[PDB]
Amino acid sequence: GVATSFSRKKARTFDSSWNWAKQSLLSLYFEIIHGVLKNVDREVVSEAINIMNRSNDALIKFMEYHISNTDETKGENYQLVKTLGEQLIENCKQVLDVDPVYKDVAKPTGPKTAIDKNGNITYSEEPREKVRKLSQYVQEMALGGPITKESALDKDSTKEVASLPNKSTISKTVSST
Amino acid sequence: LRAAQQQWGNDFYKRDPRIAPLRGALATYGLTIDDLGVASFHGTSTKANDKNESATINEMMKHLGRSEGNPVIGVFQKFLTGHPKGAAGAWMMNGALQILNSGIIPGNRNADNVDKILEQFEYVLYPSKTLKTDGVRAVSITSFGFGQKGGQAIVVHPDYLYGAITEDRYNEYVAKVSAREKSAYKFFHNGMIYNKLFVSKEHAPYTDELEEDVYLDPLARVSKDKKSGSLTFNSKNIQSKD
Amino acid sequence: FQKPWFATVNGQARDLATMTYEEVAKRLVELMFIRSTNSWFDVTWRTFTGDFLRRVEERFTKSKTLSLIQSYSLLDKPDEAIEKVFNAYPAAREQFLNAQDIDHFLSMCQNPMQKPVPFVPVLDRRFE
Amino acid sequence: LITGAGKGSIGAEVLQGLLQGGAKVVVTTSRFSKQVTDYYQSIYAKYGAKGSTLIVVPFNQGSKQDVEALIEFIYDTEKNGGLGWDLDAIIPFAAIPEQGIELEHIDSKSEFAHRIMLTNILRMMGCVKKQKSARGIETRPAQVI
Amino acid sequence: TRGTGLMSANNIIAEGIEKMGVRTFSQKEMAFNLLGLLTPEVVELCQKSPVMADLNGGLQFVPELKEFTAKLRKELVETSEVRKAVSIETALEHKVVNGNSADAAYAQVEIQPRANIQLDFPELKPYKQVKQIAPAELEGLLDLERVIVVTGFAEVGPWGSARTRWEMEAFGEFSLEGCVEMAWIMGFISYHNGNLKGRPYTGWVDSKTKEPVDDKDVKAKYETSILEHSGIRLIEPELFNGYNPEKKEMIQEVIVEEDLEPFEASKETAEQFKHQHGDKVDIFEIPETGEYSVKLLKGATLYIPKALRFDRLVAGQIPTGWNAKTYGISDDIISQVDPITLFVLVSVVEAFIASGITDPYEMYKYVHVSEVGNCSGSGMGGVSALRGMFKDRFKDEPVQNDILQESFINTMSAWVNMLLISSSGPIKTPVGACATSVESVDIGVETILSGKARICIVGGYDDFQEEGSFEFGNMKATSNTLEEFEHGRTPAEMSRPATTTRNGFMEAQGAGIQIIMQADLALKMGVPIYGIVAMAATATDKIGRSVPAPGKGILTTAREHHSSVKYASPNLNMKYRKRQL
Repeated sequence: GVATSFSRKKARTFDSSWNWAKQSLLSLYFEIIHGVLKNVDREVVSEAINIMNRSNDALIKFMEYHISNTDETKGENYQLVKTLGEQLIENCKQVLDVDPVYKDVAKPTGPKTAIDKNGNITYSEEPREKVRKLSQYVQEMALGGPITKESALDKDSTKEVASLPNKSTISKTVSST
Repeated sequence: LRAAQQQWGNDFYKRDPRIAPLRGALATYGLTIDDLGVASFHGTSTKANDKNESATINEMMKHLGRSEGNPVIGVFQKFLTGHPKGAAGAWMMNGALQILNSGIIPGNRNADNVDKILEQFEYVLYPSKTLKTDGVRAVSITSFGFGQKGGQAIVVHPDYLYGAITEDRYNEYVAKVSAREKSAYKFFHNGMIYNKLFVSKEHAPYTDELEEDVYLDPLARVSKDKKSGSLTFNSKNIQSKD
Repeated sequence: FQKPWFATVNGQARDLATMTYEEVAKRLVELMFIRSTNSWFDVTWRTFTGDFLRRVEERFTKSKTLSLIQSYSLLDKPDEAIEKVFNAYPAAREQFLNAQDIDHFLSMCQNPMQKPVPFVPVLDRRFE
Repeated sequence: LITGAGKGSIGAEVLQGLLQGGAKVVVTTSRFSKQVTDYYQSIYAKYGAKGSTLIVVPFNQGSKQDVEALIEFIYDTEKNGGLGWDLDAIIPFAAIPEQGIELEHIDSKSEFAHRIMLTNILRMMGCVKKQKSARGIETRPAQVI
Repeated sequence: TRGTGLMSANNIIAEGIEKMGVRTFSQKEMAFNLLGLLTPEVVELCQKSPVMADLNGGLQFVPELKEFTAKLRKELVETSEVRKAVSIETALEHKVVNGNSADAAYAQVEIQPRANIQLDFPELKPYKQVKQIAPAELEGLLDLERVIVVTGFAEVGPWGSARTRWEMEAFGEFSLEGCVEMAWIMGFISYHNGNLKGRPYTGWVDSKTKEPVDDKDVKAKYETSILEHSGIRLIEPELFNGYNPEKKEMIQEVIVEEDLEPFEASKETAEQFKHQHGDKVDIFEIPETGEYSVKLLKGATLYIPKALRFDRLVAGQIPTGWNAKTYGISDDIISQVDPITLFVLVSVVEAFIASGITDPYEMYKYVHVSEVGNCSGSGMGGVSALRGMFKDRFKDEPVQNDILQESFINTMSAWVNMLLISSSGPIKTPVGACATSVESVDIGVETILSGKARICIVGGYDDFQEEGSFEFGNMKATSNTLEEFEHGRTPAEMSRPATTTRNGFMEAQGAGIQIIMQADLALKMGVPIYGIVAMAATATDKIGRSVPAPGKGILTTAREHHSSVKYASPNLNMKYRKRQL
């Protein structure tokens, strides 16, 4: 067990985000044009975050070209990606010189055990009915339960992308609830 | 006519010092410099070569005023094959052709972390995964050898040729291909399962009596021999007035 | 002669290698099925044509799929069965027979447990 | 720093977040191999945000020499083949599973496990304390989760 | 926490626990909880006193959790087993009532894929579609005898042929068609047709075991073998005449200090030793046999084989089991020529195939025999021959008398002509080391533009061999494999262009061949057209003293005068040109 594994010469560095940005835009841009990704998928909003977090001038120029040279006549996909591009350029221009933010936008899931008529047991991660966002996940965690007492996502991602940089002011805290 | 087509369609830039031999060769088929989508790099994976290549291509694109934020997509084939010295370009060319007639730009899967120095080169993108584009229009193959050998070659998508011909001639061609493609496919599978793709010729198409006769007649062709079933020069189709 | 040269399409002499999969299947139904009685002359000939269609499907399928010809009884309406198989695999209308599918066809032609085929499929040693 | 961030683990999702948040992260792997470096490159190329660095190093928490060598590697100046970093957080999730081993069955494996999940944690904390006290770093304490 | 799926951390009973109004967490949720603890507010908090975060999700409030989880699991298990023991009874009752004939109609026929390896010709669009991409002015503008199109390409290399190489370069894995072809290339399967175990059979078999293989299985059975023996990998000594970079044979000069045990040598061999050593050797006939005795004396000169350890243990090598005989090349050729000349012949035949031309003579239906050139070339030529004339002649091993011919760089071009093409076209073999294959395409174009040839076969080829790899590792041009092992790099990840840690190039072997033609000719012959060659150029760099130092010569292919760029030239306008035509 106690054999020495570590050595300095085996350290792998990764610090070339400036390059991976442009690939990550270009992949998204072609995923949308081929229709691997749709306007309803959360995966689009994720990629936007992961692109905005990597924004610089060089990226904004690379978007400005690849979007302004897209011919929306060539199909519904090309109008979709051209609308989402313009949004994404505006978002990256705002958050240029802002700090990069860990924001999850995935679908919170709950366990689901199904026994069929034959008796085969299947597990699945079904989207929770009540909680659909991390913002609602927090509120659920706040309220606890009866036992703990003592004595635009999924419909229009393009809109949800627009609302990423706009720091939403918490009117009243979830602590108070 | 041909010389007239040459002077305007083909070789309009061979004297003009305001047109770069790269710009011209793309402009011939009504492509701007912004249409060179992919650059196939030598990319040996040596300290010196990879930085000097990237600097070169970045300076070509920057001089020819390729639009900001429109970098060529570098493809480094040699991560997979290794560098076979003299055959290196001829692999890259094959790769370029495959890229053109697929729209797929492969990704350097060993590009763990692109060297920080290469950031200074705006016009060069170093992808680490295959990208299925909506089409490439032109590919730049660049090599650098020992002894200051330095090459480049552009390769333009074949569909910009068919522009140049009429509907009738196109249609004749498409027919003739679809027929050859089928014959070739046949000959390929036959060859592969009976180990006879390669068939060394035992004879020249001409007999040693006709050798000189065939060399000296510029319009001498081969015609299907009825007995042997091969292609051979007949003595009636050499210095033939017809 | 009573056994025509199989690889004919529209009275033009060809070979097995220069015929498409469609053109083979049609020529099987042309020679081995009867129009007047609207029934396969033999039973083993129906089987031989099915075994050729399931070979086609094998050659042009991309993954493990369920054969359109589940039972050879469906061939009792042959032109529909052809249309249905070459609509699933429209590539086989234009591609010529693979050299493997020529060798499998000629190995089926010399099946001992079937009525001989009514055609000469090749000129070689076994032409006699 | 974060140990026990293998694929399909809590660590991995923590790492994702950190990179996405611009953190400079030194992740460790027990089973260093092509497949693992290729995965971590994929992660960083997806998520890794501007001014985020990811260092993947092979590392057997169950060895005392490896712990000391790692912490020396993080703190050594770049000129001495280190990183010359001052850790802000340490997340030692490294573990090995034990199952069906009640009191009477405690043997080699259980003692080794204990050495990864306790003793060597205390050694890392130690080594971090010794490198931070060596360079008189007093106002940049390393949060241990 | 809910790790992966089903079994892991009892995910199946997780929903059960949630019923009691406790929360179980996905990894992403529990990761969000932990990252909360690095937010400024908790950090500055943790700096004052220790912080005990509880992310338990209220599970601490369930009494006797152990037996309560065990209970839930027991109810899922006993409900799954009861519904299995009822479904198996109902199945049996069906099978007894309906026998094996009503329950035989439920069994469908599965089709299993065959490999249908396509030649991958370029797809031609309908005329309306191809008319839209080019400017409308182009029609009748170009001299289609001055437009060089690529009509056919192939290669032979670490990943097999162009086809397979592409699949590996694009999709990181083989299809069915790839796996088959790679198998067939590497010999893992031959094709049988006739009697097998008496019974008639048609299709692939294993080559070793003569066992029937089906196409669906060829991936499962030989993927690992194929991936392990293909590409960049450890040098195999079989493929290079027992060359082992671990034990690289040298010799070493010693002065003999004490007489040697006299030994047997034929008259000629003895007299050869006598002419070499002079006084330092004593020869004596042995009357009985007529065979001579040789004795080395003090002060003589002897060569002791040693053995060195070279540190370049990895190289991109043609797949183990590649064999010219497979493609149909005869043994009388394979014996006679350098292995490089096999890679070239197989590249040329396979490039013609890809071009649609099966019988090269077909090309002389449309052109004169003086019009099909071979502008291909090599950087280093037949290095197996050179080793066979410089080392294996010096060591009086039996080498063919015509080794010199085989060594010459142009010979591979010649051997194509002699076996396949039988042209009388221009024959220009360029030597440009790494750039050769591009210098070739440059020559080819110019040869066709000049009018001397209507078709040229361009490309490069180089073999890899002991003496090359050793001299590349001395210059420090190649990667040092012991440095890469210290860095944990497996072979497969030692060629890493544009990366930070690149230190040296992986050396490989094989050929690439293209067929270039005039567009007009190509259209007339009806050969596929994989692209136009818009431009090819070479360029030397500048005055220096480091031959391997790459320069910025090629930059000259973008020279243009920008002093008068105020009003765009009418020459760059396609309507203008078309009008003037």
